[PDB]
Amino acid sequence: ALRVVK
Amino acid sequence: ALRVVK
Amino acid sequence: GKLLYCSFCGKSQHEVRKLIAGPSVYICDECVDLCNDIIREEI
Amino acid sequence: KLLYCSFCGKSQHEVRKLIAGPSVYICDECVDLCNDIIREE
Ligand SMILES: [Zn+2]
Ligand SMILES: [Zn+2]
Repeated sequence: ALRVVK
Repeated sequence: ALRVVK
Repeated sequence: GKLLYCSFCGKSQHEVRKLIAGPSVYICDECVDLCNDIIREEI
Repeated sequence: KLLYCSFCGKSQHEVRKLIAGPSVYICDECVDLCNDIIREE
């Protein structure tokens, strides 16, 4: 899983 | 700096 | 001769096409691909 | 909380994009270089 910080 | 391991 | 793993997906250098190292982290070609889709914003 | 790219050290305010995995972060600039590496060999 990945997440967008910016 | 980025380096290639493989 | 130590087993190195992608810091994002956990796959080892022996499971991916390429493994790139930062100072104390690693990323494989597969995760680089996922990052591209995100930065591109499309699937 | 201020976050930094784990690969180049730049803060989120210095890059265009920042993506995170489990206790790891990477910016657009590093992703860009990674693509060059992958497309290189
Ligand atoms: Zn990976
Ligand atoms: Zn970076």
